[PDB]
Amino acid sequence: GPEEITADIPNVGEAALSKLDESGIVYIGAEVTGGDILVGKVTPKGETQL
Amino acid sequence: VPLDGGRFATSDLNDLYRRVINRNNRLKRLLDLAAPDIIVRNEKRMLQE
Repeated sequence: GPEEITADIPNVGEAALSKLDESGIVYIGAEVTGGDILVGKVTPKGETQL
Repeated sequence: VPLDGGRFATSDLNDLYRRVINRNNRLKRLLDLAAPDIIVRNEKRMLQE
């Protein structure tokens, strides 16, 4: 499936988006630590599993 | 195990025991049919392989 950067981002709230602007990409000088997300990456799923 | 899309990511362990048995049942079939020697014995060749 044609991938889009960030776009649809589940498994988080808006706290993670405090540094993920109107593009879902990381800020212009953030303090990322431990296990946060740099850039959003979306990918489709599957037939057999639905 | 199923693969995302509609295929299979299976380890050939299955695809060999399936062979051990495809050939095996075909062999017992070939004996109820009572086929000639060298042919059903060529089947035992495939059984040992």
